[PDB]
Amino acid sequence: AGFANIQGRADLSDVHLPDQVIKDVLQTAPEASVLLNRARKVRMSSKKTKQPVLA
Amino acid sequence: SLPDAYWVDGDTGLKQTTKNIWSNVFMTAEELAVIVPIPDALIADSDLPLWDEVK
Repeated sequence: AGFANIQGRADLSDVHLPDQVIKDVLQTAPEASVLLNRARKVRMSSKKTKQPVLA
Repeated sequence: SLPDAYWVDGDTGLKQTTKNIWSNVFMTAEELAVIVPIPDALIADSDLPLWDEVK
């Protein structure tokens, strides 16, 4: 009754006015390990490995 | 047990009574078992096929 009536957000259900969700996590892009990028890499095939060196 | 038999004391001697008996013999199943534990490191690093060696 009267003229003041208007639909508010408090008048609608949580299924009428759902929040959007963003599936990407806000994260600092991961820096790699120093040694796993910088050092020389070899495949080992036992608990110990041995190599020749000049003396 | 086995049934006995008897000599009769002449004509109109009084005959005797006898019986046999049965019993039971049993066999019981018993269990023997063991567990062989080994680390994942030794299975990975070992030259020989270690589960097939122990079986």
